[PDB]
Amino acid sequence: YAGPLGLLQAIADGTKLLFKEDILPSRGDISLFSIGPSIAVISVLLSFL
Amino acid sequence: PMVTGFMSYGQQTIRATRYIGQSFITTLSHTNRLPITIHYPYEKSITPERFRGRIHFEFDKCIACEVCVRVCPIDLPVVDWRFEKDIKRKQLLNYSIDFGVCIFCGNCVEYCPTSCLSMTEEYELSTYDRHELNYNQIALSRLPISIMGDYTIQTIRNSSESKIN
Amino acid sequence: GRWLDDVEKHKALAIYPPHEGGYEGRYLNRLRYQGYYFLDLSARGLGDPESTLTKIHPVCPPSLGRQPVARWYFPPEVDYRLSLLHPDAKGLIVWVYEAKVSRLQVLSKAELQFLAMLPDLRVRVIAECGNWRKFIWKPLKQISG
Amino acid sequence: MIVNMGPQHPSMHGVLRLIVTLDGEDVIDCEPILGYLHRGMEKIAENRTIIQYLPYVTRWDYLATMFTEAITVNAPEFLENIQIPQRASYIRVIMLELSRIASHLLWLGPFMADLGAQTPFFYIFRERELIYDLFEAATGMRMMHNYFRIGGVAADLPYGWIDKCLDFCDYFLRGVVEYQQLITQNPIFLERVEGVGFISGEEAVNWGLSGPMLRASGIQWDLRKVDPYESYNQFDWKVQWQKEGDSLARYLVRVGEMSESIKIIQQAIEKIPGGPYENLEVRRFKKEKNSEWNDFEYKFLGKKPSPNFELSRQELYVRVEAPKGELGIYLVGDDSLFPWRWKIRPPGFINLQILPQLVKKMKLADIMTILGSIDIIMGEVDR
Amino acid sequence: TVMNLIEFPLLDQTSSNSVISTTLNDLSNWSRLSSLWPLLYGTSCCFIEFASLIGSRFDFDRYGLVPRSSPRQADLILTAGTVTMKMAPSLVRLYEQMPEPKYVIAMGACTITGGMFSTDSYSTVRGVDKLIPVDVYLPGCPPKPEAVIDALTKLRKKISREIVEDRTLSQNKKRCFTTSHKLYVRRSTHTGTY
Amino acid sequence: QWLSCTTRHVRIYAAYIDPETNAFDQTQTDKLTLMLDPTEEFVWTDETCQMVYNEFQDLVDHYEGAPLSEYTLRLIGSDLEHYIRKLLYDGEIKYNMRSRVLNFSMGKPRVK
Amino acid sequence: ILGILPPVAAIAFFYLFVAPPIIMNWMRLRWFKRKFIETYLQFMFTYLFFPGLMLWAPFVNFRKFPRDK
Amino acid sequence: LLVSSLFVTVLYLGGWNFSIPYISFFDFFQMNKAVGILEMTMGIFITLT
Repeated sequence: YAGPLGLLQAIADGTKLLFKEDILPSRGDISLFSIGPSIAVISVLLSFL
Repeated sequence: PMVTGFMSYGQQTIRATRYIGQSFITTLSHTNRLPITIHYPYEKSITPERFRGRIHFEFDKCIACEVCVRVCPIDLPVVDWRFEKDIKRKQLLNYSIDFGVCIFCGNCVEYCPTSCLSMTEEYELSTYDRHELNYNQIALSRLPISIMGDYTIQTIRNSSESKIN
Repeated sequence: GRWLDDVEKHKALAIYPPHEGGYEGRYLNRLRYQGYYFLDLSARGLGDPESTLTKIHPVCPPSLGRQPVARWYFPPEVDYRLSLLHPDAKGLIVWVYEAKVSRLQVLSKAELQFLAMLPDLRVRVIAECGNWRKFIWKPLKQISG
Repeated sequence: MIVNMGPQHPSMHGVLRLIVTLDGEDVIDCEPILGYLHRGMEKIAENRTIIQYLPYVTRWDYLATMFTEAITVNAPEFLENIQIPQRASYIRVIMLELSRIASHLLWLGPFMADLGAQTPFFYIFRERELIYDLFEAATGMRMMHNYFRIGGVAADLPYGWIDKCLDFCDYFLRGVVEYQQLITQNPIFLERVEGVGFISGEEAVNWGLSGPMLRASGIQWDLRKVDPYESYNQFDWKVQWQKEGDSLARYLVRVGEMSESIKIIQQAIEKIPGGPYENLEVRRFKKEKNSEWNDFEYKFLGKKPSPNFELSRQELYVRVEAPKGELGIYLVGDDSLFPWRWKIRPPGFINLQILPQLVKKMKLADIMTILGSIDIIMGEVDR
Repeated sequence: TVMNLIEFPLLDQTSSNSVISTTLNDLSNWSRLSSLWPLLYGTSCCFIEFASLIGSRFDFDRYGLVPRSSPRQADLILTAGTVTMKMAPSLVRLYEQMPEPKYVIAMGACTITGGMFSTDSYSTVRGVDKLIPVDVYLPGCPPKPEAVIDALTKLRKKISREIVEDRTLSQNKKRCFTTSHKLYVRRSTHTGTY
Repeated sequence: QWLSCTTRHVRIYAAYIDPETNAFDQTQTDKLTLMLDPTEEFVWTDETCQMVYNEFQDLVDHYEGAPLSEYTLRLIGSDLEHYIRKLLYDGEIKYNMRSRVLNFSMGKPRVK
Repeated sequence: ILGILPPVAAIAFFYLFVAPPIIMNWMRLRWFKRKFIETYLQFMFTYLFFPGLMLWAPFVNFRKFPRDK
Repeated sequence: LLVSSLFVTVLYLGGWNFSIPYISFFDFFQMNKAVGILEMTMGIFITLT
């Protein structure tokens, strides 16, 4: 139902997750919250070299 | 010791493999099986002749037996008779069926005088508010979905309704 | 305005979309910027629709098992919604969602003709019924009878 | 130091709050919080008649889906002796021994999804699909609601029902051994489930437990023998038990019992006085006048059904056992149509009494395995 | 002589937006509706068939319904099973603790009114909308396993009925009031020990 | 802890939260704050809520002698759920009137 | 340099024209009765002709198409 | 997941080698004309599979 098959479903979930009002809980903040997944994503992105 | 370990380290791995590869080649016929599960929403299941859906109301079959409350689990509908002088049976003016507060008991279907309370089977209750459920006499009929009367339906019978094997 | 090609002139039409709705909301989005304001109804449930669009009709509330006659005598939803509407408004865009198949009163095609006069005499109503994969529209008055 | 395991309760049987201490990874003491699903039936049960009260039972009972109506019909029909024919009794036996399956599936499937069997979740639902058609075509919408009236049952099950077991009736037989060869395979299945939450028989009877979870310690306290329930005992059977009582013993005793279900069903369909329903259908047209048919035997209803019937002082108890556990409805025999006081005795309320004493010095994973194997559900607990 | 009339539309609602700035949010909400994820919750007499919605009888996962067992992640929750007075004071926390594009609905006729729990009992809550604002009310006890998919299809259009200016109707204010107490405290009763 | 009757449009918070964020969700629970219907089921002009704010002392000081238990929280919420019903049954307050679902907990309007 | 366009144009257009509308037919024709390795056939191609497979993926446009003048 | 799969195949299997050695795909024909894009797409092909 995401077209013929889910060929657009994946990027559809991506775009949905894009907005989703990031919440940033109280205890702990941008000091380490936004810093967390950056290391995760870079650790595997740089490996593509 | 270690000689017992040097003999059993292959045994543990060979048991692990004899189980893993066996389950793998067994579920091989499952990952590429030839069953077809439930189709799209345009392929609803078959319905035999005993169920309960949207109950129906009448004006020539509810003789004012009035058992309406004495059947539903919470004595749901109203009872209203308003000073008739035809013989002794006061009329049927005020009534409102509300499936939001009826739990499909409707048991009067079995004890009603002349086939008044009956059954159907649809469900497109686009309820945008609770207070929009006044089901009076005839539009309850509406000639419902009629699974066989639709031009986009070919329903094969399920396990207990198809043939054997 | 492809909808505008068949709403302002006709004021009587029915939407024949695929049975998923995932392609029709864009059409409704465009009709909030002329003077058309939404009224979704899901017509199933009401009696003779005249007294549901012109008259003070007692809508019997969902009863609570007890309390013989108790009906709050609900009002209609045309002139009051006009009173809430600004003097700058083209038409009342209304959707009869439960117009279909493919003491109540069956909302038959005669009742839709009688709901096709309030657009003309004294609401821009559009009937609803699922249909072919391509989103189509068709004047329901000619389908009516 | 202590956190709750979540009222959201990422588990099978609904909402369970588990407040537990946590020393980093291992736990020291856990506690359950119950009472969040109060159906309050003990109140309404006095302010109602029987037939208006009939569909109420399979409401807090949707896992068992049938083990609530046995006692709920014992009080109206079995107490005042409105003689239930043996043919309708055999029909009710078919019902009960199919509800045994209705419980075996809706535990083992989710038990498979708790122990570690990740794939077979949808498998057991695909197997169960046929019971849906059966319960629908028999008496009611989906849970077969209102299959028990007072003077018998609602209506004799249709013809395409009884003689038509054969499909699933021989399918599931060859299907059982699938789970038995899968469980002993990949000992990671078995390693995590063995040697956890072990219980003995003396405490199983001292704590008041019941069901196969107790039978798994050589106790064999299976109450499908001790009661002349509707004179069912003409059939033959085989007691299912084990000799450990732990989680793996629970799995063994709850996989070795469902093989008897279709056995009793085969006993019935050919041993029922009417046999199949199409048989009795084609037989009541050649001997319409008079025969054993429609007599004290071969009759669905004995007397008129109606919400009017008086009672004397007779407060009878039945300990009717379900494959989840026992059940009882005691009630002060009152002179009025509806009685003074109602009471229920569910297995879930008599199961978690050991729950905080089960998970001792274990880990969160151990708690997960024990709570998935214990065969527990809400609905029955709160009532 | 109307009782409890509706407030007047304060704005004239007169504006016009560019297509190159509108179709963006249009397709964005299209994805937001065509990629919804369930949130696990189920208690009582109107829940069990939800499980069958994952198998070969009903399969709502065919549309990408990823069942998430966490409030902060998912956006679609089904208040299946009849709710009582309790388990509600922690239920609403779920609705409070998820992103704003929730658009929650109901399920179970015993959750829109409390059908088979509505004679006299101090446990069941009369409907769910007196606890949480939801959109669609689903009948049936048990709810028809197909009607839920039809109501999902129904709600699938409301999101498609949204525009770029509609992404401001989820912003909040604070009617935070300054009022104190004078009473005595009560120590914790749910003591976790055996 | 913060065990409050957080029913729709009735959230008698047993803990101090009248910042944008309480910074602990309780602020040690020493003020017993309250927020009114964040879902905007009713639009508020100050004067209309002034009677509710005045009778808040009638409910927190005039008839309170029991410890900090949700018993008192229901004792408050009961009359709180009917003060609004009275204020609407005489037409002084009205419903949401926004682009939400526009649900009717008390049903549609009437003709008196 | 003159007649170079027909060769590099025809093959590059076929590289993205015929496979996109037919992969959806070969997958809709068999989805539950396939063999152990049959799903391996068209799935790999799902990348190769991808220059056009996405152009007939759900991206397939339903613009209003201003009609003939 | 992707990097692990790619590394295990580029290490324990022939990276962009056919089932017949990679150099041998040229010698048995005595001449090549336009093997550039062919070998590029076939390296994406025989490796990603």
